[PDB]
Amino acid sequence: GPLGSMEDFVRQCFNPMIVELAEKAMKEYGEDPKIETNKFAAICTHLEVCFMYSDFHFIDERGESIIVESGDPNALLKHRFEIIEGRDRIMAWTVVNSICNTTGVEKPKFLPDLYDYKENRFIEIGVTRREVHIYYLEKANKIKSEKTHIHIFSFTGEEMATKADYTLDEESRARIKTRLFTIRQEMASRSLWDSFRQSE
Ligand SMILES: O=c1[nH]c2cc(-c3ccc(F)cc3)ccc2cc1O
Ligand SMILES: [Mn+2]
Ligand SMILES: [Mn+2]
Repeated sequence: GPLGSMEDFVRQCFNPMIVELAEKAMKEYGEDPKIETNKFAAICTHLEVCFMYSDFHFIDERGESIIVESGDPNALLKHRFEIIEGRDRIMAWTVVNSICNTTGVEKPKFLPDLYDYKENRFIEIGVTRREVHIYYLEKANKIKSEKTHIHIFSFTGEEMATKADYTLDEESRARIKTRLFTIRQEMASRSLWDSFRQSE
């Protein structure tokens, strides 16, 4: 039917915290969310995936990996992931250096998205409107010598991850995929999707 505004969609369908972090990210790099609107939506989408990836995952009081969906994360539990994406450059490198100097893991060349304290590795999260294998390769090309694990989601439910190691259980990955499908369906109802797919 009528064509919506991608700005309206972003502000309506993403949490304000996410929108704000994305606006700040874009300003930091000199890009205007009112102009690069498809990019704004992609940035919000990727941030949300990063948050959803780490949601509910802890390392227990005996120090192994568990899921707690209660809003009461009893205080002896360690969050399983450190989130790097969404931080400004200075803070992001501060966090990365701290992890590296601590855990002994090697320092990445570019900022990754997450650190996994269970698997003891950085993770790069991809979100793509294209074939996952193509985007996997591109990401890998920048990471090169790689201790950094890559995990790619598409909007159609396909995934590709380093060494066929998917890190998370099926239910967690299913939440992310359901959210991506919902984003695509909603863009489509506002006639925003075609343009957004093509602009990656
Ligand atoms: O980890 C990722 N980070 C990204 C960051 C951007 C980005 C591009 C321009 C900006 F002004 C701000 C952010 C665009 C795309 C990505 C894709 C990623 O996987
Ligand atoms: Mn990133
Ligand atoms: Mn990423």
